[PDB]
Amino acid sequence: CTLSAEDKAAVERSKMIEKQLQKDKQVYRRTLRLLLLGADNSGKSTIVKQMRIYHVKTSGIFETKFQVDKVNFHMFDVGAQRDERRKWIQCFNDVTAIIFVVDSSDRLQEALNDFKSIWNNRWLRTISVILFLNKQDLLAEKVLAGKSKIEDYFPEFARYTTPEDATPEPGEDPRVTRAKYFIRKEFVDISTASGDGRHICYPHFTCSVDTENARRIFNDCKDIILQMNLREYNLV
Amino acid sequence: ELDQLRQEAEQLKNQIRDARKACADATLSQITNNIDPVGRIQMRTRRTLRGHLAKIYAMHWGTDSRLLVSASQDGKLIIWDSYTTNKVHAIPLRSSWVMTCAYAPSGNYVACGGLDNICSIYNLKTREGNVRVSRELAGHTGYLSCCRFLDDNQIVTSSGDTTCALWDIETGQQTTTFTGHTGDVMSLSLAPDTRLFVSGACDASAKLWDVREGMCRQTFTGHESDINAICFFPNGNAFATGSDDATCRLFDLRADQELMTYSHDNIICGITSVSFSKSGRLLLAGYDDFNCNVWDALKADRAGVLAGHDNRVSCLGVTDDGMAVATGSWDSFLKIWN
Amino acid sequence: VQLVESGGGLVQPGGSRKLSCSASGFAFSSFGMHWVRQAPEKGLEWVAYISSGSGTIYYADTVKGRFTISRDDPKNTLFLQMTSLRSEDTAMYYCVRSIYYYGSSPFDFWGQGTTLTVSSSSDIVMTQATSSVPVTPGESVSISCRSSKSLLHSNGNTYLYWFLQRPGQSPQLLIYRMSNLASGVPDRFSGSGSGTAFTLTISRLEAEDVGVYYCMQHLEYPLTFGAGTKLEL
Amino acid sequence: QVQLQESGGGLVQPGGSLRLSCAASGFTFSNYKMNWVRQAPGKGLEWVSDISQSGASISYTGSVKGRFTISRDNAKNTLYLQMNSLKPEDTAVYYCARCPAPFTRDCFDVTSTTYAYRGQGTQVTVSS
Amino acid sequence: SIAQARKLVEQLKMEANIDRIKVSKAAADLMAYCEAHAKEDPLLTPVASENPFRE
Amino acid sequence: ENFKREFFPIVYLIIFFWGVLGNGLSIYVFLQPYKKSTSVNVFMLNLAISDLLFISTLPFRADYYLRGSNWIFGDLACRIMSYSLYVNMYSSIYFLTVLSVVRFLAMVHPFRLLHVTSIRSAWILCGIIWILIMASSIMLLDKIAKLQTMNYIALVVGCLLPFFTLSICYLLIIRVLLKGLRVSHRKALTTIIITLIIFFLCFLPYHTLRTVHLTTWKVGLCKDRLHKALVITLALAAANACFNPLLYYFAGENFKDRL
Ligand SMILES: CCCCCCCCCCCCCCCCCCCC(=O)N[C@@H](CO)[C@H](O)CCCCCCCCCCCCCCC
Repeated sequence: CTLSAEDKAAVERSKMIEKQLQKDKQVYRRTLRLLLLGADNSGKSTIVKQMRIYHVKTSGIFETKFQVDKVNFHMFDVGAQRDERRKWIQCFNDVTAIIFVVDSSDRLQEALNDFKSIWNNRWLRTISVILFLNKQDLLAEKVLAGKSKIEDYFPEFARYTTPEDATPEPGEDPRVTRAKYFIRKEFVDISTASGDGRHICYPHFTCSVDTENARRIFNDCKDIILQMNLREYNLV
Repeated sequence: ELDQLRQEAEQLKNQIRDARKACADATLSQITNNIDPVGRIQMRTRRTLRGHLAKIYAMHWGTDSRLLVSASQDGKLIIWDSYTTNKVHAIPLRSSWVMTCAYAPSGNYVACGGLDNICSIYNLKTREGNVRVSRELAGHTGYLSCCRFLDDNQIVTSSGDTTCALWDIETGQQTTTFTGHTGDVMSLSLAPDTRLFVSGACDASAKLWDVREGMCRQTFTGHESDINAICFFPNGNAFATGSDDATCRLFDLRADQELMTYSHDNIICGITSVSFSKSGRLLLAGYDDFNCNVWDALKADRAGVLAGHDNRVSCLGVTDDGMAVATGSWDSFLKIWN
Repeated sequence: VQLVESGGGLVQPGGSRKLSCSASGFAFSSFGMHWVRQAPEKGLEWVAYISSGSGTIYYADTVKGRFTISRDDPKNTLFLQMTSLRSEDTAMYYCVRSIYYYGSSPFDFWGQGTTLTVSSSSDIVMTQATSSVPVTPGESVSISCRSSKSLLHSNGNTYLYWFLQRPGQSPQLLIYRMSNLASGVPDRFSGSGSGTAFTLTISRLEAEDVGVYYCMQHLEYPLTFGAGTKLEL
Repeated sequence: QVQLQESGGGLVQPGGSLRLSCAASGFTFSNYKMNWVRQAPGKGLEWVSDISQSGASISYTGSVKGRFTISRDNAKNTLYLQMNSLKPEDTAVYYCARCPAPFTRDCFDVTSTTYAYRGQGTQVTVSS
Repeated sequence: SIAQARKLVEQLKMEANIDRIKVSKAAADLMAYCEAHAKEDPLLTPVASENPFRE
Repeated sequence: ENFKREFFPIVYLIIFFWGVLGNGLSIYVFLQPYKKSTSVNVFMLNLAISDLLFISTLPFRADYYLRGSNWIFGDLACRIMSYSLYVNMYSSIYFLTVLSVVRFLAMVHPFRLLHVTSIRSAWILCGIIWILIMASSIMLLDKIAKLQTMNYIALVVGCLLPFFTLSICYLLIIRVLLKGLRVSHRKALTTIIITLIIFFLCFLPYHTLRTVHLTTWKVGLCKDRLHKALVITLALAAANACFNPLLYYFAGENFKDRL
């Protein structure tokens, strides 16, 4: 009409590009992106190795691709970045289900405070953390077969008196279960303190040889998707 | 013991402050106290370059005031026609975590960079049809915040290593490294004559850099929190800092100190991007609570608001012609205003 | 960028011929793709067209519904048929690409196009000046051509391309949309226009600046050409 | 410039009472949910207290619970940490910290090796 | 920690010996500049017809 | 038969007021870009426009009823309002059913992206629904025209079959919500229960009572109690154009955030 022969061929080229973009969107919408945080003490490498076996010198960010039930997960282990993180953390506001990892048997208050910060960060709200408490077994030998007591670094562990545990793994001596639940409960309290409904925090007791971590994210992770759907379908 | 060094350093600082104090014979409000206000600015999204999947960090006009490159967190550089909505090119990036993007002033190249610490140089106007990489610039040990083209030959990157760098594309290696900052540098802005530039970091203090040898020429220190965006005033003798403490501020190089702060009580979100238009009587500041603001840079009163974005605004760039401002934003929509 | 076709030869006025193309040097499935022919001792003609990702297929007014320009990206060929060819369209063919985005330059590179031989309209025309103008090196040639229709769309740009021909190798683009030089072309070629009557200004006429300066417009789709001014040494 | 001098630190006996003042300047004091963090010899930085914007909320690390009190009087642009019931295990240098981002309820990497909103430092010692 | 606090210090005497003009000599610069390019800047003076972003 | 109903004027005007307010607001808030206009936006918009076109006609029947024999004023426009009372009232049912299926898909099969494909797919489904329904009920335009067979087609295909869709659909959604509990699940479960009950109580009695009047009443004899039940139930059925704007996009933060 008011546009030339090249303008017609150019809008043809642009529409061709839209077609490629929508193919890409078909790819990109059906994939789930997990940002994997954690400290150098955490089994952060071991979680990645486990789910990699399930599936470049100064690289800023690594990533592992893996799938569970015909669903492609795309987990970004942040690489050689600096100690501060308040600015590159904002690049994962659209990811699904940050995986957070701590070392139970440990200096743990630093992990506590960091997860407390991750909970309350703008752009990190609406993202439901997944907890992986590593060194669970190492915690078993640090409590039942050891000296150092959680009473210091945590005075309100003597006066804890474990709640009615559903069914802890029966190999666990009651002291181990009490401490193990104490850690989970400290994390959960600050999870429930500020994140009203749209955060969730999914705790889990994970180890170096716990082969269910891939599935453990699918489940939880699938349940985060369901919460998002309930809200954005006006159904909630 | 060794405290003599620290004491005399703090004394150099205590004298720098008073040297700066002895210069402000009037405030920039006062010299513009008598000037005509700009009015009220209303801008409507003439085009809406939709087509990005995930959020948008990066957006640089080509130097023809018509071509537009935008970087998205799904890993696309889409080069738009921006008069039509046509998509001139679409580059599949490698590291989908791009934070910056560029467009060589000739137009033959785009460089994207990102969080992979690598500044990638994609090549448009090849004698062949499609875009493909020219060089990959890998010497930074932390994510790239910004990247600018000196020409077809030199590119300047701002990284998270508290360092800015200068590169030679074909040699694919640094010429110079700028290493003063203490927090990670978040935005970069070449000078209008490209002889020097300024880097705004996460130290609450931006610094002018002379890119011929690599010495920090001067150091302004006025912001309360870390600085998110810089942009040279078109004369080259000033620049704008929009920090995460919800303030914009204007510094000028020769007076070596803060001049005027663009503030207002309601804003509790920080800045993400700033830009002057062409004449520097208008300072577009991109905000974080889902909508930009437009600032009369001289008299500092807000004049004009942009509010068309669902999510926060992450990139904002006027044209060299000054007849458009694109505002990419975490809602994944570019918007050309007029 | 080497464009090599096949077929071509002795063709009966009723024999089906498969003038396929082949092009293995470029981003084939990105480019608009015309065809052009030169009547042997005459000017050269527009033929079938196909755009990138075949959606717009315009045609000439001598082939229009005759022998079906086609495509095959995975093999990077422009497949063709043809059968009748009424003994007067007999000419030597070419293969041309043209990318159409903002700022793109169309018709940047042309091919060779085997030269099959026969065994026996409100369009535009490129009106040209005196066709010989024999000139020796050093002078500023300003050979011109005029258009039937006003070539200035509301875009703001004047649609005229500019080519040579040589005793031998294929034709080639000098300037595109009448102002802008090509890739592998010296700066001495230039273009100055008005919209309806316009020309190119040459400066140095070296041993490889000898040829015939054809012309073509891209505002409608007759894709017209001129007779071709033939410069002599 | 963001600046944080502080006072305090001495030879207080293992069980003594020492109060650590902290003077802020250059930034509006009240909007920044500051901290208390410390570097003991042979180890890395750790964290102690989390006094909020207004003084409303207080947190602690376990080892210093029931022992330290945190006040931040915005009138003086000052932050405080007075110490009771010292043992000769918390004998570190004290670094008076701050949030990156105002109007916010989380601190990122206040225990950073290279954070830029700290004090110069106050050292405390015991046992003599 | 000398190899670095030393660095920060001579950087400061680099900052110190710069003859700074009183801000009034930036008043002329900035304000007169903005006046200079005020008529041309098409985000301040509407271009309602002359511009290619209409309709 | 009796037809002497003094409740239709007041009730019809009240339904008109609430429906026009709700659906006009819904349309005015469904036409903005707002952050990646989803595949399931066209279904809500279609429900809104179907309800709005439905209720645009209701004041005309009110004007009919106030003056008894009144839409003789229509002067042969009576076979278009009669259509619009039914062509889109049933259309709202099918858009509601489609929206239910999209929700079901979402919850119960979130890792199978089938509630997508926007702005083609969605509409073309809208387009198919509208013309499909259109044809079907056009066998009305060419007192009453005696065809019981028309009623039966609009009974099994009109409400019975779509009812068995969202009933199973929402039931399978519910079973998931049963096995974070409190806020999300309690609120969503209550919303589903309310939606299902309001759908059941509005239409299902209306159609069975319609379908019994038909045969029993104006082919033989009837009882006025049945007439009262029919008229009040029809009044409730018309009222669904006010509940549907409320139920589906009141408690939804996904929508209530747009405002
Ligand atoms: C002013 C009101 C009266 C006063 C107030 C109200 C009533 C008060 C008086 C008493 C009751 C009224 C009189 C008796 C009742 C009406 C006379 C019977 C007439 C009758 O029965 N019905 C109409 C209604 O349109 C017709 O049968 C339905 C037509 C079909 C359209 C939808 C079918 C879907 C088709 C396609 C499907 C899916 C598509 C493909 C996917 C697979």
